[PDB]
Parts: sequence; C-alpha cells; structure tokens
Amino acid sequence: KETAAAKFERQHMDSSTSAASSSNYCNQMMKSRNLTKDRCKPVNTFVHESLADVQAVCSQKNVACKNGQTNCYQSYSTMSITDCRETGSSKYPNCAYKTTQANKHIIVACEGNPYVPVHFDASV
Ligand SMILES: [Pt+2]
Ligand SMILES: [Pt+2]
Repeated sequence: KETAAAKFERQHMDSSTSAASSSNYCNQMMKSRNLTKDRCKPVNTFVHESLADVQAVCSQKNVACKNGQTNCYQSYSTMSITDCRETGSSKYPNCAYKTTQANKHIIVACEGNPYVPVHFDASV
C-alpha cells in the first residue's frame, strides 16, 4: 500500500539535490523510485524544492488540469525540476532516459484532507 500523496512524493519529489546531478540522473532515479518496474514510464518529472514548498502550490494559482478537472494549481514562482524522457532506443527492462534540467512553474493536482499534491500535471 501507499497513499496517493506518498506516491506523488516517490514519483515526483527529490529535494536532496538542487539540480539534475548528471547526464545519468534519470536512468538511476527512474529505476530507484520504481518507475521502471512493469514498464518504462515514458516521461516523469522530479522537483528539487522542499516538500513544504511543493505542498504549498495547492493553495496557489488554480488552473484547469489537462484532463479537464478543476483541481490543478500552478506555482507562482519557478521551481528547479528535472524532466526525464525515455529515449527512442530504450527497451524494457533496460529503461533509458534523457535528463533535462529546467527552472519552470509546476502544475500539480491536489486532493484530500490535508489538501496535498497527488499528480504532476505540467510544467510551464
Ligand atoms: Pt512566470
Ligand atoms: Pt499522474
């Protein structure tokens, strides 16, 4: 078991480093966070900000989610993130990823009581 919140933190949070450590960051991180378990998760974003900072996005700018739900929120400040994108030659189980660092606003969907991030919707 794992809550939706816990799962967001496993899939999307990496406060430990300020930036995308290396060209190899996604290869290691996607595997270690169990995102390469039953398939190669095609794309995935890691956020290098404190949990509190990311949690607080749930009270920031309310915007439409990509699926049309209304519970998405855009960060008023840009945040340090790393985008992981599966390569063209990547073949499960040896999942291969391109690691791209950026500073962008994040959009998360929040749910629950407490109202916390449960999905990563977009970066802009
Ligand atoms: Pt902006
Ligand atoms: Pt999701």
